[PDB]
Amino acid sequence: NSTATLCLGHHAVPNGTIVKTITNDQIEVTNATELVQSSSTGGICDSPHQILDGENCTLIDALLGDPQCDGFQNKKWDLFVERSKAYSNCYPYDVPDYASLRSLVASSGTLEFNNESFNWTGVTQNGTSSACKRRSNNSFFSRLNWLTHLKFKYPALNVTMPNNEKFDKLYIWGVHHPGTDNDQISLYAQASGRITVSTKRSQQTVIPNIGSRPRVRDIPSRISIYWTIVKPGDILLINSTGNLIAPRGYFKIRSGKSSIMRSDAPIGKCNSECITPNGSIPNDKPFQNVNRITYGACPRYVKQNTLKLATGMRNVPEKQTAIAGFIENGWEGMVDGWYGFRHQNSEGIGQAADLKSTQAAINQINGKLNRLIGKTNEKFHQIEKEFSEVEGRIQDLEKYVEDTKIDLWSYNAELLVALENQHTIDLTDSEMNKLFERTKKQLRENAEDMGNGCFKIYHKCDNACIGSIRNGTYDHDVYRDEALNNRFQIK
Amino acid sequence: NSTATLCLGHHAVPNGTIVKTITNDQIEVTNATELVQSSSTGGICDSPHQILDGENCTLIDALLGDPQCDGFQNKKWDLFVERSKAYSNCYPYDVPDYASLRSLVASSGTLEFNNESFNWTGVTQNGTSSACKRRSNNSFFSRLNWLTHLKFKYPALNVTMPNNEKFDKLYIWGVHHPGTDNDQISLYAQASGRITVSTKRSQQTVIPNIGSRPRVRDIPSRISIYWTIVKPGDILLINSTGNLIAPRGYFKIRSGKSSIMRSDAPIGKCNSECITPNGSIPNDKPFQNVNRITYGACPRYVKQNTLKLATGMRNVPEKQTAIAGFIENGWEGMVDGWYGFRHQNSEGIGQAADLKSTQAAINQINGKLNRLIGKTNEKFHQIEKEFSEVEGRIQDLEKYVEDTKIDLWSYNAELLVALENQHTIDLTDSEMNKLFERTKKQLRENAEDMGNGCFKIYHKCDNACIGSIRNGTYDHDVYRDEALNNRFQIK
Amino acid sequence: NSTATLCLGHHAVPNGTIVKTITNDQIEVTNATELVQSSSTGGICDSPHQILDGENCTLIDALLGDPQCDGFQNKKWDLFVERSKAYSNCYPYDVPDYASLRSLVASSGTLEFNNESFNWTGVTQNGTSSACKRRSNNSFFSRLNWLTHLKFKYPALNVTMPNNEKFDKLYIWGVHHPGTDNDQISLYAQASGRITVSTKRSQQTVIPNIGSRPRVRDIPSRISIYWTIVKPGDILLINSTGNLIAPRGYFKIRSGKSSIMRSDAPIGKCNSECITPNGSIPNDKPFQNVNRITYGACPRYVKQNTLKLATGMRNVPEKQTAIAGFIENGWEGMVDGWYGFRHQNSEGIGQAADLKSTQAAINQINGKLNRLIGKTNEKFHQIEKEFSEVEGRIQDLEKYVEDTKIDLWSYNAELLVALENQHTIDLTDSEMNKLFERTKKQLRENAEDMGNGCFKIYHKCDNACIGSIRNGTYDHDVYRDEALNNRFQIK
Ligand SMILES: *[C@@H]1O[C@H](CO)[C@@H](O[C@@H]2O[C@H](CO)[C@@H](O[C@H]3O[C@H](CO)[C@@H](O)[C@H](O)[C@@H]3O)[C@H](O)[C@H]2NC(C)=O)[C@H](O)[C@H]1NC(C)=O
Ligand SMILES: *[C@@H]1O[C@H](CO)[C@@H](O[C@@H]2O[C@H](CO)[C@@H](O[C@H]3O[C@H](CO)[C@@H](O)[C@H](O)[C@@H]3O)[C@H](O)[C@H]2NC(C)=O)[C@H](O)[C@H]1NC(C)=O
Ligand SMILES: *[C@@H]1O[C@H](CO)[C@@H](O[C@@H]2O[C@H](CO)[C@@H](O[C@H]3O[C@H](CO)[C@@H](O)[C@H](O)[C@@H]3O)[C@H](O)[C@H]2NC(C)=O)[C@H](O)[C@H]1NC(C)=O
Ligand SMILES: *[C@@H]1O[C@H](CO)[C@@H](O[C@@H]2O[C@H](CO)[C@@H](O)[C@H](O)[C@H]2NC(C)=O)[C@H](O)[C@H]1NC(C)=O
Ligand SMILES: *[C@@H]1O[C@H](CO)[C@@H](O[C@@H]2O[C@H](CO)[C@@H](O)[C@H](O)[C@H]2NC(C)=O)[C@H](O)[C@H]1NC(C)=O
Ligand SMILES: *[C@@H]1O[C@H](CO)[C@@H](O[C@@H]2O[C@H](CO)[C@@H](O)[C@H](O)[C@H]2NC(C)=O)[C@H](O)[C@H]1NC(C)=O
Ligand SMILES: *[C@@H]1O[C@H](CO)[C@@H](O)[C@H](O)[C@H]1NC(C)=O
Ligand SMILES: *[C@@H]1O[C@H](CO)[C@@H](O)[C@H](O)[C@H]1NC(C)=O
Ligand SMILES: *[C@@H]1O[C@H](CO)[C@@H](O)[C@H](O)[C@H]1NC(C)=O
Ligand SMILES: *[C@@H]1O[C@H](CO)[C@@H](O)[C@H](O)[C@H]1NC(C)=O
Ligand SMILES: *[C@@H]1O[C@H](CO)[C@@H](O)[C@H](O)[C@H]1NC(C)=O
Ligand SMILES: *[C@@H]1O[C@H](CO)[C@@H](O)[C@H](O)[C@H]1NC(C)=O
Ligand SMILES: *[C@@H]1O[C@H](CO)[C@@H](O)[C@H](O)[C@H]1NC(C)=O
Ligand SMILES: *[C@@H]1O[C@H](CO)[C@@H](O)[C@H](O)[C@H]1NC(C)=O
Ligand SMILES: *[C@@H]1O[C@H](CO)[C@@H](O)[C@H](O)[C@H]1NC(C)=O
Ligand SMILES: *[C@@H]1O[C@H](CO)[C@@H](O)[C@H](O)[C@H]1NC(C)=O
Ligand SMILES: *[C@@H]1O[C@H](CO)[C@@H](O)[C@H](O)[C@H]1NC(C)=O
Ligand SMILES: *[C@@H]1O[C@H](CO)[C@@H](O)[C@H](O)[C@H]1NC(C)=O
Ligand SMILES: *[C@H]1O[C@H](CO)[C@@H](O)[C@H](O)[C@H]1NC(C)=O
Ligand SMILES: *[C@H]1O[C@H](CO)[C@@H](O)[C@H](O)[C@H]1NC(C)=O
Ligand SMILES: *[C@H]1O[C@H](CO)[C@@H](O)[C@H](O)[C@H]1NC(C)=O
Repeated sequence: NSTATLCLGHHAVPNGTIVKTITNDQIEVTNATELVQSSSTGGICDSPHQILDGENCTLIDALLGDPQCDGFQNKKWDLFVERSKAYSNCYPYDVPDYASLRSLVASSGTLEFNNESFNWTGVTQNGTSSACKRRSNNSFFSRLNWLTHLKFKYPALNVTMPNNEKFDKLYIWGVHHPGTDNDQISLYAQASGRITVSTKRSQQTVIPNIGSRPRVRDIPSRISIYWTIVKPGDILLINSTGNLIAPRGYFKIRSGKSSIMRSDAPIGKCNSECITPNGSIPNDKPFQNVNRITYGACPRYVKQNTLKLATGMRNVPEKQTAIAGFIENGWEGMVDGWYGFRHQNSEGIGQAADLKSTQAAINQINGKLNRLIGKTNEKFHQIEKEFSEVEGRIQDLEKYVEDTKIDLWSYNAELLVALENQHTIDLTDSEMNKLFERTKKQLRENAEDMGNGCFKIYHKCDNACIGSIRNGTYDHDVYRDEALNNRFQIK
Repeated sequence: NSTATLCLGHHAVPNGTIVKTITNDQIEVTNATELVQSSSTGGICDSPHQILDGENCTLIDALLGDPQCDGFQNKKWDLFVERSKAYSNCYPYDVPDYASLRSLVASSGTLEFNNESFNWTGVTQNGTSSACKRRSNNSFFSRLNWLTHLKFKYPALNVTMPNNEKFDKLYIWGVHHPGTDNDQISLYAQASGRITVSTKRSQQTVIPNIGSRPRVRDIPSRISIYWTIVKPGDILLINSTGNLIAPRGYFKIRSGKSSIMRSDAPIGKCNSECITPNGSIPNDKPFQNVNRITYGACPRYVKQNTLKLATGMRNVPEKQTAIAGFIENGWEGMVDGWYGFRHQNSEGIGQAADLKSTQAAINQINGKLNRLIGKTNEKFHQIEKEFSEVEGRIQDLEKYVEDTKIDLWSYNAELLVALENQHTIDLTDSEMNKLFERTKKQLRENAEDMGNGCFKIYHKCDNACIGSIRNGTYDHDVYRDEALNNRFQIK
Repeated sequence: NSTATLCLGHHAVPNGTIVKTITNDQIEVTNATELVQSSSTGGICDSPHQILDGENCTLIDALLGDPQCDGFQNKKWDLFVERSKAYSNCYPYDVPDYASLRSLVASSGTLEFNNESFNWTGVTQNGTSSACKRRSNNSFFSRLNWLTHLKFKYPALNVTMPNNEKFDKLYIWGVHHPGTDNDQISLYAQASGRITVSTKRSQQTVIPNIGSRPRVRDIPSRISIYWTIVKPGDILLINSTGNLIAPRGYFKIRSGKSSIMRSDAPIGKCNSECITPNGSIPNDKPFQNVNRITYGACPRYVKQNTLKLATGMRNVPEKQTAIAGFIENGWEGMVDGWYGFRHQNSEGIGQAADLKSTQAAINQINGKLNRLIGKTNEKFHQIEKEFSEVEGRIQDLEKYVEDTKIDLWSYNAELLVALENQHTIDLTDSEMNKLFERTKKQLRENAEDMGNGCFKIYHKCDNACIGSIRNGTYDHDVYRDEALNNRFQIK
């Protein structure tokens, strides 16, 4: 009657979410946000990276100049996309260390080609084949020059091309392995012999090996492809007596952020920074479980399919009914703040949100969101992470490196979220405790702690009086005489 | 006389253990558990993984079919164990990229072999040697076919074997390098010439090189071993004019969780999930310092030989003697709880454990144990981590990858244990503080804090009264008049 | 008048430093220390590691014995330093897998060479060239022996060298590729043919390839360099009919902590444990941003250029003026302690530092400094991390491994510093709170909390009385009657 009650409390919601902390495997909080990206739209967005869709062509087919790849001449990319349907449709070939040539062209990001005038005096140039049709005519790789005898002579070639440019030159060349001794003589006028391609700093010698291989598009012969990089001030020398598939010039070789990806995802007219083989993915979240193959500003790949970051305090049911405070009890009816006051006095029972404490909690949570959301880092050309052939040692190491990396990031992600969630529970608990302590200090000897998050105020404390406490302007001296008389009375 | 004392406290033990936290390099707690496995039984348990003990045979010798390895035909394994005593006892051979063939067969996990009928018309089959005895008779590798001239002719071989199966085929074949020109002619009727083994997608040409090597089991010649994998719908073509050591068929090549390990540990009849070269190790702990080479569900390798996880609160000696509470003081005599009450009243001096607070602490500690104990993850075929030969670049990278991984896990382990131990000290301190605070709130104006973890209760508080406080049913109003009179009296 | 005031507080400084914690991106503390080393002196200190400055010689040139490298014979190193100005000045050569031979010699750490007496009966030894002058005379690599015909005969060589030592032998040898058929005959009396160098466990066959390469120091021919390691109990066999560049003996091959580094930094007479290409760096700090290439006891490379570790409490401005305590308020005038007391009584206004709380904070901060400062770990030979040529697959993997490692350490560093800084703020806040709580408990019913970190003491409390509180010897009973009368009076 001659007293009032003031309770300190916090909000609660009817639909909380479970998160993990250091203390609890499962604790319900008022709200959380997902930190693992697990979906893609399923398309690769054509912006803001320059995409080159290989369609039916591998990068190596586009490099050599398979007729169906003619439209790729001189093009550049940030990301070359190779399709599973891609197929070769020219003379059958192989590339010793195919993976390396693919990688180095991919990383260079350009098919720019400059023709050069080699001196092929004494031989027939521009050999063609029915296995490599261009506009329904017998043809050959656009960037290569099939040399054969002239008037049944093939004089020894000893041909030079200096690099007088200020940039490196990439030369692609080949050796023809004929199916039979008959074809060797028919083509090069004499028995097969080695090809030597050299510079001041390197030498490569290749021996043609005559023999039938299983027919590919009806051809039992093969071309083996080689490459040579020539520095400024160095000189290419080509030395051969037959079987040379000659370069027509050089590719520019650049450095930058280009790569290549295997994917069947359609290319869309849209804008997304992070590309995976499954399609582009949003990069707001710090982690993702879509694909360990990525290009661009991407979330880091982890094994988890979900990691929930708490964005609110512990969610605690309201106890069924006298008003009561935060001790084992949240307030579902408090909707305009996270913390606040309930009172009972001469004028009724009321509630008010505390703005300061609410904002302190929200600001800290927004702070950690700002550290974690929209802060992905870019990666470009990396290592391959899926393999179509069995290879042993090198592949074992590539796979182990990647597995090692993923487990370490998955661990970091698990620990980070547990630590942050513990900190969020701690900081939100702390704001409640601080509010209660501040109030206790204001009240001095005029109130007692009832043990339920409420004070029994031992004087008449009307709406303005309660407001003075909430506003931090309550003068304990004004009421102390009244309060002491009420507290320390014999009953 | 007209008062009582109620002290809040916690247990202590005479034999505490030192752990590390974020705050302290060394702090004594009541109990701890070891998180680094540092011993092995010294034997490899034959369950639950399928173990194949190579005995005197390497995997490659068992593959080729060295007579002493005949018992291995067609066997499978999860883990092939190669012994240091193993030795070859057939024709001397080498394998270019031995490590890769070993790895790929190891990972495949099967020696299943299917014979095929190759057409070797025109040559003598089944050549043998005194260097490869089988049942005291001259013999040869079981899976290989040594072809030699027939009637002093060796017609050119051009032999095909299509893969019309729905699975890949692994072919193992070889080239014989004779010791002398005499042996070349004696065996193959003509001067040495290249061997070409091809498919639609690959080609391998090998040149026999005649010459003496140092004698091995009295043989100066050598066989070099090669392999070819043939896909469904592809075709093996073998083309040769001498020196061919032919396949008799193909190996199945499978994918799964198989590997190979070098170890001299005996195989025992027992059951253990984690295998190391030192023997099987228990996998209850999250870390281990036994060996960085592992197979199965294993603790992670770290450099530390011990990491102790606190499983109890700070251990604090009892001060020598009036009762006293937890302030700089533990209770060795409290044995039925971790926290509790001591009192002095009209009826004597008593102690009671507080079950709730004790269980809260124990449950949280059991929670972190459940996260850390018995939760190891499986790894299977990885990379090699010990090397018998000097190799340079590739080996440097294999070693660096592993060193990198171990240092990162060792760091994670060190930080994890420090963080968890800090949290355990914090949570156990917290339960003590909470118990004291709850009691303070119950007592209201009827008691004062004596500063030593005890309350001076300013009314007669008999055994039932004390029990009411411990049980949370104490009604402060019943005693308030008495208590206020005693507290606020002029003396 | 009949009362006193006692305030609890902590120091503040006029020049605080901003650090990052888990709670705050930016919080000012009284002091911090830098954990990332970002400068070098710019010189490589010649102590305590044994440094070998290659000057104009690569390690491989010093190994082969280019005349300008004669002074390097038989020398050892912990770190061989290769200079960008280095150049070859003998016969032009290449080394297939140059990187591996460089690495394995580097890691071995010795050029110790033992001559052996090979039986080269039937040929001319010690061939020389004007391209390799020694003391103005035609010469050749010191460790190699250029064999040519004798009286226009080159008999087949078949030469043996057993390893009867208890250590491994490293043999370096070569093949001469002549510029023309004329030179082949002039030098070796017959058409070129293979060289085979073998042991019981290995074989290497190399084919000389006649032809012009672009002239290097006027020479169109080349030597290709090979190596063979021979175990105890094994035997080297060299078999050749021309073009052999023979070994004169063997190199010791050792194991230990040696490496090689590319750097143009001058060598100084000074002592530093950590070497980078930029020069030696101090190793007090746990991290560094100078270079990811390191040798010795070095801080770990991270991407951050600064990480500041808090070494003091939150720095909080003093509020402008009655004395006041720590609530939103630090004391710039407290200079002999971190925490303490201010009082107002009958005898004036005074301040005293609290030694215990100050020392508790300082000891804990010194503890974490001792864990982090001067505790670097040693690494020696690793992998290469900069590349002068484009190579593809292997280089992609080397770069990815290193990028992976650096990002993981950079993450660990960021989290470590945030966690430690949070802990430092927490522990320093805690000492303040504990001091306030201890004081509150001493005062019992004789004082009230004014809400600003101060107590109103309700009795006359002169300088000695205040001292008794600070010293922990205050007897509340002495003053309780006076204090209760003053507190609970009607006004
Ligand atoms: C070595 O053996 C090879 C496999 O037996 C063989 O290749 C096969 O050659 C035949 C006959 O030339 C091809 O069959 C083709 O014959 C008719 C001719 O009218 C064509 O119109 C058809 O396209 C038909 O396919 C096979 O296609 C071919 N098989 C493979 C797997 O390539 C080689 O010719 C033999 N080598 C030598 C030098 O004789
Ligand atoms: C090239 O030189 C090789 C090493 O000198 C040589 O190998 C050696 O050959 C001898 C003689 O054949 C072997 O000695 C064996 O001789 C008796 C003959 O009754 C045997 O009963 C014994 O087993 C005895 O060991 C050596 O073992 C052998 N040494 C090595 C290291 O292999 C080659 O024969 C020479 N090559 C040519 C083509 O002549
Ligand atoms: C294959 O072609 C090569 C390049 O055209 C050629 O090498 C060049 O040879 C010429 C002439 O021998 C050298 O020129 C030198 O000639 C005078 C002779 O008095 C010297 O005094 C000078 O040093 C002058 O440089 C070139 O230096 C050389 N070019 C290169 C790039 O090496 C080969 O000789 C040809 N091979 C064959 C077998 O004929
Ligand atoms: C590299 O080119 C040279 C020519 O510049 C070739 O050498 C000639 O070879 C023919 C027969 O093949 C001989 O009749 C000539 O006498 C050689 N000329 C000279 C100047 O020596 C050489 O064969 C070529 N090498 C290769 C591997 O193709
Ligand atoms: C691959 O097989 C073919 C036969 O199918 C070999 O070619 C024959 O070689 C002999 C002499 O070696 C010649 O007399 C024949 O004229 C060739 N036959 C045909 C049909 O061309 C060939 O030598 C084999 N290749 C290898 C590398 O062993
Ligand atoms: C390895 O050495 C042997 C000699 O020990 C060489 O074999 C001789 O070769 C010549 C002609 O080159 C023949 O006239 C002899 O009959 C051979 N001697 C014997 C004992 O067989 C052989 O050529 C050498 N090999 C190489 C690759 O150089
Ligand atoms: C939950 O948290 C997120 C992140 O702060 C916020 O965007 C979202 O609106 C919140 N949801 C509710 C219902 O408050
Ligand atoms: C790719 O090849 C397929 C199959 O021949 C063909 O139908 C399609 O038109 C080709 N696409 C392009 C873009 O050339
Ligand atoms: C992405 O593709 C990979 C590889 O095919 C597949 O494992 C994964 O389920 C895909 N993820 C999504 C979200 O589509
Ligand atoms: C602010 O303080 C005044 C003065 O005591 C008080 O009457 C008023 O109700 C307060 N306003 C609030 C709590 O909104
Ligand atoms: C110490 O802790 C472990 C793990 O909880 C427990 O199994 C063991 O019994 C404890 N020892 C004692 C003496 O309490
Ligand atoms: C392995 O070889 C040794 C030495 O010859 C022999 O004593 C032993 O019986 C062999 N073991 C088996 C299982 O064949
Ligand atoms: C296991 O074997 C390794 C390699 O021989 C050795 O370094 C280590 O001491 C062994 N550990 C134990 C516990 O036996
Ligand atoms: C439980 O509460 C009752 C009622 O006050 C009390 O008398 C009794 O002793 C308590 N039991 C305990 C503490 O075991
Ligand atoms: C700041 O901290 C460092 C590390 O403890 C200490 O050496 C230095 O003297 C301190 N500076 C000041 C001004 O206290
Ligand atoms: C290194 O070579 C340069 C350029 O020829 C020369 O001037 C210098 O004397 C050489 N230095 C040494 C130490 O031989
Ligand atoms: C060290 O050298 C590297 C490579 O040249 C350079 O990136 C870096 O800026 C240098 N750092 C310092 C502190 O000199
Ligand atoms: C220590 O305690 C004594 C006894 O009460 C007190 O008078 C004295 O001032 C204290 N000394 C201090 C605080 O330095
Ligand atoms: C092929 O070479 C001929 C000369 O035989 C030349 O005229 C023509 O330009 C070449 N074809 C090209 C460049 O497409
Ligand atoms: C070896 O070939 C012969 C024919 O020369 C054949 O009869 C026999 O089965 C073969 N030996 C085997 C399969 O062990
Ligand atoms: C080169 O060989 C000759 C014999 O022709 C020998 O006398 C001399 O010692 C050798 N030169 C050396 C070892 O420098």
